[PDB]
Amino acid sequence: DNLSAVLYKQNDLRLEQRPIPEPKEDEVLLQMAYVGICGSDVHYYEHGRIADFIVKDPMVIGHEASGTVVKVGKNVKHLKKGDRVAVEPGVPCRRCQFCKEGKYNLCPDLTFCATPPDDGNLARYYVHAADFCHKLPDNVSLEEGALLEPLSVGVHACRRAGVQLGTTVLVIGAGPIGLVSVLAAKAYGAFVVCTARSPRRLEVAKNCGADVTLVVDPAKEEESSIIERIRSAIGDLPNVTIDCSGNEKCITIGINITRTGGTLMLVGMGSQMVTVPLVNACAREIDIKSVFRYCNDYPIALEMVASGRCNVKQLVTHSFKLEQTVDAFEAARKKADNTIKVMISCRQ
Amino acid sequence: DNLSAVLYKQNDLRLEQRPIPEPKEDEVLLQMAYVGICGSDVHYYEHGRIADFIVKDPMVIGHEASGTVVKVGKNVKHLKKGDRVAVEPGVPCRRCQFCKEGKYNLCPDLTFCATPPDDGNLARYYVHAADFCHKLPDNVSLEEGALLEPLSVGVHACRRAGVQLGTTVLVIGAGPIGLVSVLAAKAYGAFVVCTARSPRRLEVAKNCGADVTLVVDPAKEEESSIIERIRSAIGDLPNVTIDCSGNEKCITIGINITRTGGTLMLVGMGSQMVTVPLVNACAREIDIKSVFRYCNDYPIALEMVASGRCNVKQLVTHSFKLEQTVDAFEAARKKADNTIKVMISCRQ
Amino acid sequence: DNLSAVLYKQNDLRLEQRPIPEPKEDEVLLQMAYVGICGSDVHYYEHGRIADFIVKDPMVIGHEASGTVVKVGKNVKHLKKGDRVAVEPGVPCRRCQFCKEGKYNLCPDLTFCATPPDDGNLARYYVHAADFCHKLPDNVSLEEGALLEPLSVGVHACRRAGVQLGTTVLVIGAGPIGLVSVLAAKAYGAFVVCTARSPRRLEVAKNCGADVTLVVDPAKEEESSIIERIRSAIGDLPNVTIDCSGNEKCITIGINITRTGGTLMLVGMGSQMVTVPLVNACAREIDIKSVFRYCNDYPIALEMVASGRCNVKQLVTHSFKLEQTVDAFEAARKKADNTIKVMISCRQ
Amino acid sequence: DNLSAVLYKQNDLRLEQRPIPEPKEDEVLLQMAYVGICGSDVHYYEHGRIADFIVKDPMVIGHEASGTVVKVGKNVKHLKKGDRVAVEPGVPCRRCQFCKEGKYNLCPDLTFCATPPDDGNLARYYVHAADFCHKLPDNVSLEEGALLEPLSVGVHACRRAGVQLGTTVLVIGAGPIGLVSVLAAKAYGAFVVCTARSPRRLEVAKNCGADVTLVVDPAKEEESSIIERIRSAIGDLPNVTIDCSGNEKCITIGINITRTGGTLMLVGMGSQMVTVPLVNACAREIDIKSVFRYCNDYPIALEMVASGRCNVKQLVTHSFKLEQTVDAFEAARKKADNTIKVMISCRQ
Ligand SMILES: [Zn+2]
Ligand SMILES: [Zn+2]
Ligand SMILES: [Zn+2]
Ligand SMILES: [Zn+2]
Ligand SMILES: [Zn+2]
Ligand SMILES: [Zn+2]
Ligand SMILES: [Zn+2]
Ligand SMILES: [Zn+2]
Repeated sequence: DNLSAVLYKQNDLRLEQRPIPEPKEDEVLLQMAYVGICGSDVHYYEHGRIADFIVKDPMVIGHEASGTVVKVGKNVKHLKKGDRVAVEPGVPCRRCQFCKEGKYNLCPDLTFCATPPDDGNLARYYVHAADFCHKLPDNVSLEEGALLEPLSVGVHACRRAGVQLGTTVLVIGAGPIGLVSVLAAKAYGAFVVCTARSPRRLEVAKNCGADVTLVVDPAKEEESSIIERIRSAIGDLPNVTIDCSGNEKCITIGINITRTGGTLMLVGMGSQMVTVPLVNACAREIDIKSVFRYCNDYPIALEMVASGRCNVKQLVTHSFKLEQTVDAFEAARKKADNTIKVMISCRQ
Repeated sequence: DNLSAVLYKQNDLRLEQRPIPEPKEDEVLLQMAYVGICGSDVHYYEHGRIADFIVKDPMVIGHEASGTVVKVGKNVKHLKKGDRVAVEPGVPCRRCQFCKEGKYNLCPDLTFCATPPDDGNLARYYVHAADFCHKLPDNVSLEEGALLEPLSVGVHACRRAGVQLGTTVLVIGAGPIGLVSVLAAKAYGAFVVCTARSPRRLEVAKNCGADVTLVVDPAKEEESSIIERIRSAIGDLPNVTIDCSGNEKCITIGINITRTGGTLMLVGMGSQMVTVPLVNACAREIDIKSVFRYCNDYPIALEMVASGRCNVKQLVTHSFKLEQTVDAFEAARKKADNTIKVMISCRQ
Repeated sequence: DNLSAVLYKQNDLRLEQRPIPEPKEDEVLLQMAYVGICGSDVHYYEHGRIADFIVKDPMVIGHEASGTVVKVGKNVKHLKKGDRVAVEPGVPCRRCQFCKEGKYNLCPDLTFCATPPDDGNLARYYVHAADFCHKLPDNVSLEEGALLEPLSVGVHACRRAGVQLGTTVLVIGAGPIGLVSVLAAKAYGAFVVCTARSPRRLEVAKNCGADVTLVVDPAKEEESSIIERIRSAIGDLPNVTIDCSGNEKCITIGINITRTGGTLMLVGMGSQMVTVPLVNACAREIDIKSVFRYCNDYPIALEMVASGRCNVKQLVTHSFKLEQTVDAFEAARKKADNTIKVMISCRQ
Repeated sequence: DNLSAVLYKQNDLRLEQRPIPEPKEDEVLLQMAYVGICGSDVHYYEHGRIADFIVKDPMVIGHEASGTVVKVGKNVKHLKKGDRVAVEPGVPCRRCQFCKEGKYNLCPDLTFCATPPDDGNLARYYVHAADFCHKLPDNVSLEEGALLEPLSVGVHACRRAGVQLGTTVLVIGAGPIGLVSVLAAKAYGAFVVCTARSPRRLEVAKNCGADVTLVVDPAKEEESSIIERIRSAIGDLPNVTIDCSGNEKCITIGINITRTGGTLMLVGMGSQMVTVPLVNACAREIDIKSVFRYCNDYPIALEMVASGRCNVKQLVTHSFKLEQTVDAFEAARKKADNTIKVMISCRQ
């Protein structure tokens, strides 16, 4: 009654039983409900490593989740049995200078679900620090709670860039990260332009609230005309550009289309190296800021969904049961135009 | 009695008379004293253009200056005849959103001395907006005032990075910009490490107050060992790195040696494109910020020199009279190990 | 054809002709349309002085206005004849450290319309610096443009307090300033609670979007129960309280009800001295910040009205023609429960 | 061998044995060395309560301390036996929104040494969370480490006000808090003016680095002339005023002498209520900010002492052994002109 998706090494993902975990003083036991998957899980799956972070031993996969509190540790007072929660996957050490200064996402001893060597939550049951489980209101479904993990990445990128009323935001890309950036940016009051290769997801981008959408593929069109097309579609240049592609041509465009004194947020995760025109950035004081997951963003993401400002449910294109996890990853690995977010439900 | 250094086109710099300018209501007439020169002047000189900013018509050269107030326009009340001033070369429009928001260095109608089409001040006489002429105290010489222009670039880079007590700063390069960054960073209370190719200027860097200096040449040594050498020379990684080289290997190092959550300030001015590991920056939220000249930095630079925190005079390696301007530029163009800052004196 | 409302001294407000002004190089000539009035105008009217700022000589009254461009000075390029604009009344010197740093509302040589000795715009014609006249879009009426002056005070208070998604704001008072704070705070994504004496304006506060309203009169109810009533009406304590009353009992409440680490924005303008519990503020690091008019807030106010986020037109309770100015001031002086904002139209 | 100073109730402070504490997994056992005392300890002593924080049961007194690591809990890796440390007395819950956001000094479940109901460290032995014990360098004595607690209050006040090069700081009062503010402000590069009643401590203020000192007693001289005396002693008005007195006349002065757009930091801890001219603050956007202890300030305080920027040892006017604690408190209670900081040494 605790089937779990265990990754043994590249391409060896096995669905097998695991003992049911027991909650420490400060933790809660969760009966998982939904678990979304992203490129990061897929990458661990194909190559058995997503960086210098290598899967040396079998590791439960999964980090975008929600579930119901079944049991709580002694000192847990804010959550009780039956509470529905979204799981913020990164639990920091709470004692280094990064945690004391409010930057726990940069904690060096951070334990992040499904980042070797720490087990994820694509299982029937999971134990997690209580302070990182956000109680959900009656009008927010468990599925929506699972989507708070990627929406928080968008919230984090908006907050680091200072997105607000009067900001014009250009989101490059319309895959899931680009779409949550549209949602977060619109929720923050920005005017948003969304650029992408697929006319189909630009359609979702529009339903997400993008004010202007443009079919753009820098592999086909020159950068110069892509830029003018974008400049002509709006007033001034965007003062915040969010690159969700990691692609150097897109980053070069981001740098060249961003308004003087504005910012380019890197959320994509490039190849390894990119050849870019940093000189152009300096000449107009464009700042280039990285976004790494989230920090105290979950509560805002939850408020965006709870108040009705962000429909994140429309992001789920495919749904699979835990037994079909491998099929789920395949659907995620293929990345078809009709594929946005792949979701795995866990209740038996 | 108004000899001026006029640049007609690439390599055609002529020393000739110009009429003596007349001060408008808000300006003052200056009898120039000292004018420093930098790579930017040299570049205009060799190629007749320093970007898309091309010298289409003859232009007086020079932008790092000081001088004495000779005459003042009607509405000028804070400066009077005989006052010694440092000239902040960029005068903004004072009416766009960048100027109203306190970012006048980004004003689109900024007129910067010796940036085509605006005339510089390497002449005997020069007229300039009074509010951009900073009165000097008795203990700050006119020569020191001329050096406030490049010191302000260092102040600007420190302030944009938030350099302060507890900050560890790594300055890559020991040419003039690297040296003012050392001076500004030490004046802000930072612990500074300075890296460069020439053992001779690292010697000046040390006299500037650098706490640690290292001979480093990424054209010879691998990045990996350069990094360890730097990591071993100090405690934690520098949380602020100031690249003064524009070189991609140095920027790659900057990105890889900077502490998580820290910042890489771009002050160098690269070639055109650089191949860099932006992905590595994102994985640790390193921000990359550009520094473009200065903004409300002059008064701080002046206070650093006036209070004795920064000896900028030691930066002048060569001194020439206005008549020897071409020789001055040649000394600047050659860039010998013994050459730091070349200064031209203007009083007859 | 240039009737103007001239204040000669306390209680001596005369409607008389003035010559039609002529636009300097950087100004535009406006055919006024609407002019709102506030307590500040009324106070000048009753006492002939609103501080140490005393009306020594006759002064045209009025500072919350809009109008149509009739003629433009030589160098004016962004505005042309026929353009509809909102008039930002404070024009700074553009050359002191406050203006260079982006704090022009604190400029010491600020000239503010209807603040002795500077003439206001309650006249048929008025000349004003072009960069302080904000062009209006087709869907924003001239009347709405006149209301951008008080809405900007609310925007300024929200921005100085950092109001945003997740902020809970308590606005004390439901007179005009309290109402624009509700509008601005809701436009910024905050959850808003509004407290006031009059059940009738709390009704407007609700239509303005306040999430919770409470009849509160500290002259009748003890502070302790007022607080609990407020605490019980919402979740956590408001992290931003905006006092729009200047009253010491209300400020004391603000200090005691504000969440630890939160902020109390002073926008009211007290009597002279107030007896308050600053000690209580310190014990929980409550910051107390003043709001003085606005700074680069107009464009945001305009965007709030243009995009439909703020209905400011519902604020006008009374409308009078220029000929009935004295009646307008009387309606403003009386301050009846049905009186919010009194507006004077200027077109003949 | 574990004598401890136990406060039973107002005026009943007994020196008696306590069992030697045992270190949990994350704590260390300290053999105390020095413990400074302040008004807060004295107040608990005289009235048996320092607010709504009342001493209901016997409580070990003391919170400004240092000592040597004798034993360490299992998971403690950064500190080892024999290490000399300064004890940061407030240990937060590490799980609320204040701790996650980097504001742990505002944690609601903060346990602060000698704040009922939590025991202090004026004893021979004491156990404390390891991450809140800052290792001292060879050139920083244990006595200096005990003084890092009040110096951190000064660091905290400077950082919250943004004290830096170019800041002019006015410190009102020259008791211990005023003196550490002088030290911290000078260490941050500010120009400092210090005002106080006693000519003798102004002498220490000067040795602390104050640039200007003035004998001022608002109980004798009118506010108006106190202000002019201060204005005439420096250039512009101080942009940061640090009130260390809590006295309403001093706060009124602070508000009236502070530069427009500047800040008044409240560090004193007033009576209960103060009658102040908040209206004057609003008219010039003076912000009033509270300082509550410290947050991530200890490392900076330590660096100020370790690098030689702050001589805090000169602050100790009286030294007593643990056996003479009552005499120590009496010396602190009397507050003579020759009394600054009273220190109690603990090693047998
Ligand atoms: Zn993911
Ligand atoms: Zn940590
Ligand atoms: Zn230069
Ligand atoms: Zn401008
Ligand atoms: Zn008004
Ligand atoms: Zn000004
Ligand atoms: Zn104390
Ligand atoms: Zn806490």
